[PDB]
Amino acid sequence: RGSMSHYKSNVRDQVFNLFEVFGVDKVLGADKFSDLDADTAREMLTEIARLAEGPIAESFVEGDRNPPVFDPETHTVTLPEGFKKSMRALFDGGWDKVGLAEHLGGIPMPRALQWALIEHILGANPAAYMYAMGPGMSEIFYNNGTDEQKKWATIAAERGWGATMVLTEPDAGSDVGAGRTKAVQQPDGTWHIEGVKRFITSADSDDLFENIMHLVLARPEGAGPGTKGLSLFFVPKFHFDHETGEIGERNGVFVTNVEHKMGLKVSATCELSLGQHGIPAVGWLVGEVHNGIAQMFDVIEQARMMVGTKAIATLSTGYLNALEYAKERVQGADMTQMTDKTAPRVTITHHPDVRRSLMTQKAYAEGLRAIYLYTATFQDAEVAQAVHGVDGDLAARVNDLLLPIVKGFGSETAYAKLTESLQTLGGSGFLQDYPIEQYIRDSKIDSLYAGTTAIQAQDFFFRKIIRDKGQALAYVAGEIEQFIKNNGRLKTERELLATALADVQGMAASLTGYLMAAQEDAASIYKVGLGSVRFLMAVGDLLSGWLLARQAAVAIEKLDAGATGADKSFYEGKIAAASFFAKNMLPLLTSTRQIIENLDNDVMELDEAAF
Amino acid sequence: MSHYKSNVRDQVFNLFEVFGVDKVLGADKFSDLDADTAREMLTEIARLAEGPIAESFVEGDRNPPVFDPETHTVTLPEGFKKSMRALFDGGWDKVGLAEHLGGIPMPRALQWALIEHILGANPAAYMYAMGPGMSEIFYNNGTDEQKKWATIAAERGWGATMVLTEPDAGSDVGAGRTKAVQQPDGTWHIEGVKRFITSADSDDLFENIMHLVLARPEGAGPGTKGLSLFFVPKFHFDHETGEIGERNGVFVTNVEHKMGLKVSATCELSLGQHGIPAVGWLVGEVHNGIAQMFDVIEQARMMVGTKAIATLSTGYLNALEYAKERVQGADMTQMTDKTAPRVTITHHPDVRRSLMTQKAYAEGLRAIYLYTATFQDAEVAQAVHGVDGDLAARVNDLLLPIVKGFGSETAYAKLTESLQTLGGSGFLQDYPIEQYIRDSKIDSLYAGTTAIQAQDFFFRKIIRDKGQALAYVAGEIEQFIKNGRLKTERELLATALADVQGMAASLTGYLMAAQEDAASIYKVGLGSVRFLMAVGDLLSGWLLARQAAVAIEKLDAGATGADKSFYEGKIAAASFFAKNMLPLLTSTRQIIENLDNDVMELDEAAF
Ligand SMILES: CCCCCCCCCCCCCCCCCC(=O)SCCNC(=O)CCNC(=O)[C@H](O)C(C)(C)COP(=O)(O)OP(=O)(O)OC[C@H]1O[C@@H](n2cnc3c(N)ncnc32)[C@H](O)[C@@H]1OP(=O)(O)O
Ligand SMILES: CCCCCCCCCCCCCCCCCC(=O)SCCNC(=O)CCNC(=O)[C@H](O)C(C)(C)COP(=O)(O)OP(=O)(O)OC[C@H]1O[C@@H](n2cnc3c(N)ncnc32)[C@H](O)[C@@H]1OP(=O)(O)O
Ligand SMILES: Cc1cc2nc3c(=O)[nH]c(=O)nc-3n(C[C@H](O)[C@H](O)[C@H](O)COP(=O)(O)OP(=O)(O)OC[C@H]3O[C@@H](n4cnc5c(N)ncnc54)[C@H](O)[C@@H]3O)c2cc1C
Ligand SMILES: Cc1cc2nc3c(=O)[nH]c(=O)nc-3n(C[C@H](O)[C@H](O)[C@H](O)COP(=O)(O)OP(=O)(O)OC[C@H]3O[C@@H](n4cnc5c(N)ncnc54)[C@H](O)[C@@H]3O)c2cc1C
Ligand SMILES: [Mg+2]
Ligand SMILES: [Mg+2]
Repeated sequence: RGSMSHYKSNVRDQVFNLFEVFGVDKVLGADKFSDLDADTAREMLTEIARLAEGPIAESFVEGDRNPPVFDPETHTVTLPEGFKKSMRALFDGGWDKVGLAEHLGGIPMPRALQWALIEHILGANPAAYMYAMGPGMSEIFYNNGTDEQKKWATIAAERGWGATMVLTEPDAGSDVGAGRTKAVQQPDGTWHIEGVKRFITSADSDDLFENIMHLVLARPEGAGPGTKGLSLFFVPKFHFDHETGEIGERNGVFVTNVEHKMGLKVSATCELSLGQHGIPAVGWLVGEVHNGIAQMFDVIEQARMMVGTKAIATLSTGYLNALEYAKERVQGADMTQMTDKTAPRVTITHHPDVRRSLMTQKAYAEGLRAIYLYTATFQDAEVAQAVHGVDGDLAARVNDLLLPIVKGFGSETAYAKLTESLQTLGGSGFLQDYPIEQYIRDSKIDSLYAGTTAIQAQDFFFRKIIRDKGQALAYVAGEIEQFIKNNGRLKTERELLATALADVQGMAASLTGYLMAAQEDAASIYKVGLGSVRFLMAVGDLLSGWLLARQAAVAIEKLDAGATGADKSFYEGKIAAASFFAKNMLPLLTSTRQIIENLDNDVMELDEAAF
Repeated sequence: MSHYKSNVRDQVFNLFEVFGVDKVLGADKFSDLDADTAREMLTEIARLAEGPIAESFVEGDRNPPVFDPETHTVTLPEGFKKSMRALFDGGWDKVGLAEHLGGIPMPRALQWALIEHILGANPAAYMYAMGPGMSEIFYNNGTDEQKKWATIAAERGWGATMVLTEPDAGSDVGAGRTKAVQQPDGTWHIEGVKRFITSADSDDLFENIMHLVLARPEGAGPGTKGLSLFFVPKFHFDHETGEIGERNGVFVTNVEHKMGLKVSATCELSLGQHGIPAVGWLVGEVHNGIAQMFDVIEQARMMVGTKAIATLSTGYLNALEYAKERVQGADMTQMTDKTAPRVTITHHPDVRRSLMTQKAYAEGLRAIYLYTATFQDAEVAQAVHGVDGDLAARVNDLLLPIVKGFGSETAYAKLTESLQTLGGSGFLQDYPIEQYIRDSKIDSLYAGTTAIQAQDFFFRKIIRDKGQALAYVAGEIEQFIKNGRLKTERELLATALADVQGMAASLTGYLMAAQEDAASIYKVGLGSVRFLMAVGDLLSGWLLARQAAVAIEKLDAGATGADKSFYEGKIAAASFFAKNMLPLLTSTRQIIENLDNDVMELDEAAF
């Protein structure tokens, strides 16, 4: 049982952010984007949203109810037929090449538009996008490769090969540097990779593709320890003719298990055995240099952006499903007539707690969309210059700062607020007939893969703030302050934002203080760890509230100018969301600041036996 | 062993060292049950739960029940039926049952502690085993003749259902349209379709099922006050001997496909739609259906909250066991050194934060449902609290929506932390936490949604009650606060009590102001759930602080070994909860004080 047409898209909100808030249309028709105009970008969003609501979403239930089957003798996976049909619709429209470099066959576009297009695939059937990331990986291989490797990357992108990122081992998940997979140099300059990797997404994909590029982290014999000792290797499923791309003999890299998961069931998550079956796993050193963790983080950065966007896309369709249900479900009387047991029955959108729930879902779904689109505006130097006036170096540091927010805050928030979406359906929300319970199961992984929330929060504080000397964080804070410092119709929202900004500044000062104290009392560093996730989530709430308030300011201007009809309703909802978020979400940061200011190490000193 | 990890030590700590329930064991109703026998019963059912009950937890979810339209029956997986037989063969479906129906008299606090284990190990197993408890409720509401039937049903172990919901009547029970038509012989013919009925068929577990059905007699008035309650058995039977006779006209017509709790068959139930009457008997031969059914709803709400709490507890203990053995990363004090020794993940601050959050909420929630249960027996409430029967009943009624609403919501939320502790392995069906999450999502929905719990709590259990039960509990918190080692915790509790008092006053003002400005009432609705949750957090903090005060006493008296570790953990949990959970209530109070109707005035099309 399940909903075929489950996916409800929101192109209108995407276009509002892209063009009316962030002004991405400034760069369309100019420089890198000379051949792409605003009308064409809008048509592309409508087209992929239609394909996503149709053929891609059509197999969302099927992939979960009839999941992939592993044959351990052939080391291959069979995917359900309807899901492969969805994949073919993706390929036939070129949607595995969104934002691929022109020289690899893509259409040049700003990253903000690229991720808005991808949002639709991730909301309709996110595993379909994951299987379709091969050309994107080919582009990363190209950028990191030798001249000869760039030839192979060009073939792979043209032919649409699939791809995997192969880091994790049973003893090396968060601690990538603990990996033991080894690389043995051959006299001809190739390497033989030996080891067993775990949890590898898409490591086999039935007959979707002619080949799969495994990008594998391994430790050359005699290399040093930790991440710094790791190198990155191109390990193709099949050998091939490096001149023509013609597929050759099977390379020694074999799936040996497929996990049984809570959700994302149609994404084959695989134990991957390299050189264990009497056939060498030949690998080629990427770029013919030993620089593996740096190279692989080109991939990780994109995966983390995808995972946060996936969480956000899923909350959005969860909200729209809940809203559509609530508009039609009649239950109970209006609260003003509660005592009159003869009173007319009302649709549940008339109930305060349902409106509370729906506005909570709305404000977070729309605030998160704003966050990932804002982040993407720093991923092209030309867009960052045109829309923000920031140079390429600062833009890169701002993007790096925001990625743990997209991934960590996005994943955690989306899963939490889908609870409200399900609750809106009542008992029916617990049924597989409706898609919210699968959204919940499919999104639980988003706080775990591509680096757990705790790893995101440690990255955010230690690398993206401390190692950055606070430059990116100071830039964003300065933009929030400028908004606050400027019609008095958003006065209370600006005051609530000023309090939230000062709360987050207070948190940052407190955690920085603990870090400095650790120069003298090493254990003081634990308090940074204790507060790190709460700090990451606070910055996300602050950014959400600020971006919603910017959206409200645009909406006020459009209403003042004379918006009517569905436009008017849209703008009215932005004002209501920004106000609701400021009044109901932001004040909690004040208590969180005080909690962070009072952290102590009692919980660290407690005997493990006492838990 | 199995997936289910029990915590009899914490139950006994609460029952005996905190609340003093052993004070009533050996006296009056409980003349024949002593403290040692109570502890042995808890250990024994915990072992049953960890063993044969938990054994089919996975099987029930992976090989769920099948509806057969050829016979209008449901088939259950064989391994789950084996677990059910283990429950029946030890008499555990008679826990809390009246002595005249074959039970062992015991405090409700002990009853729910026993039930917690079955709810942790395989909650649908307890649901199918609720028949005797329902027979006792029928007994209590029945005529003298119906008491005879209820006695038979209890003795023979028949199953039971509570049959309220319809497609257009879930939260709004009073909108139900199922009809009851009186026959010349005084029976009734029940006609209608009910939805989402738990255990409406149960394969060959039982020889009969008692359906307790709400229906509206021809000519009755509208709403819940027009409803009556009917005894509608799956099979007719001899009212004297119990011998099973002809099939009655009450048939399951579908089984829902659910996120979790899959082995609980959740059925569309058709009454008098298959060409044979669904014969019902009016309960008590009086028309008083919603009041009668609330005897059942109260028990169901207590069960659902205890279920959620039981599940968080085994989630936590599974996560803890995993974390103690998982090696990953270096100690944070050696971050810079990429050669540092690897540590188990309990050494990482975020994992300790997560584990203490799970622990504090799991143990606070346990305290809350056991505290609640100490007001469910007049004799216990008198002995341990010094409160009379009338106030005990009102305090129990005040706390039930906390157990249900705050328990269900908190448990599901904090299981997120349990699963996170496992890392990527938590997303695997190899470990039980993802099933705990799926199975516990329903707890915020059936037996009344959280919103309905919060509206019950405020409108009925506070306003209609004139605040008497709420003032009693607040007075006990105040006394604890006013009473050295717990001075910081008492100060934080004082802030939280004042915060909850302010929320209650704001919401009351919004309600009373509705006399002159009708829309004012919407602000009560907007704040109701946050208020319910805030009270739950306050009660958690207070009860944890009371546990910490006992632990300090026991440590000063010379506790050693595993006792000492246990008491140290209680001190740590109370302190952590006071410092990291209670302060948020200050911001929630300010938010509630600032509620406005903008979100109610917004056009629906703007969402
Ligand atoms: C749009 C198209 C895109 C297409 C992409 C292609 C897709 C291919 C197919 C895959 C698609 C399927 C989707 C799968 C999604 C799930 C993916 C996974 O889980 S996969 C598994 C996911 N697994 C994880 O995500 C691992 C989670 N664990 C961590 O992230 C750890 O913190 C750790 C491993 C970094 C610690 O190791 P430790 O040694 O203490 O680390 P240190 O702090 O000392 O840094 C050392 C060096 O690392 C560097 N570098 C470090 N940080 C960053 C950064 N933020 N940022 C950048 N670079 C960073 C840096 O070089 C640094 O050197 P330096 O510049 O300082 O000199
Ligand atoms: C341990 C042994 C246990 C054995 C148990 C055996 C169980 C056998 C079956 C086993 C399977 C069942 C387990 C499965 C768990 C899920 C079961 C369900 O969902 S089932 C479906 C669960 N469905 C639900 O839970 C329905 C959710 N909906 C509600 O609760 C609504 O608020 C409503 C229907 C009450 C509103 O109707 P509205 O007419 O506006 O209400 P008003 O405010 O105007 O009150 C009218 C009358 O109702 C009365 N009464 C009311 N409240 C209480 C109370 N707290 N308290 C007491 N009584 C209460 C009261 O008589 C009052 O009259 P008065 O005293 O004032 O004169
Ligand atoms: C569905 C799925 C798909 C995946 N896809 C891929 C893939 O395609 N390629 C790939 O290489 N990997 C992939 N992974 C692996 C995934 O990235 C890891 O599961 C993740 O990094 C966590 O590692 P772990 O499971 O070993 O958990 P652990 O690292 O053992 O973490 C367990 C717990 O300890 C905490 N913890 C660990 N270290 C620290 C620390 N230093 N400080 C604080 N807390 C800490 C974690 O936050 C977590 O709560 C996938 C995993 C899943 C579940
Ligand atoms: C697994 C399962 C088993 C069940 N078992 C049984 C059983 O054995 N017997 C039985 O009789 N029923 C049973 N139920 C029915 C269950 O109690 C109802 O689903 C529940 O009461 C909610 O009703 P509903 O599904 O019609 O949701 P709705 O009442 O339609 O609620 C939808 C949404 O509106 C909100 N809402 C509704 N009215 C109000 C209001 N006045 N004010 C504010 N918000 C409001 C709800 O909170 C929810 O968010 C079961 C349900 C499930 C899911
Ligand atoms: Mg700027
Ligand atoms: Mg007392």
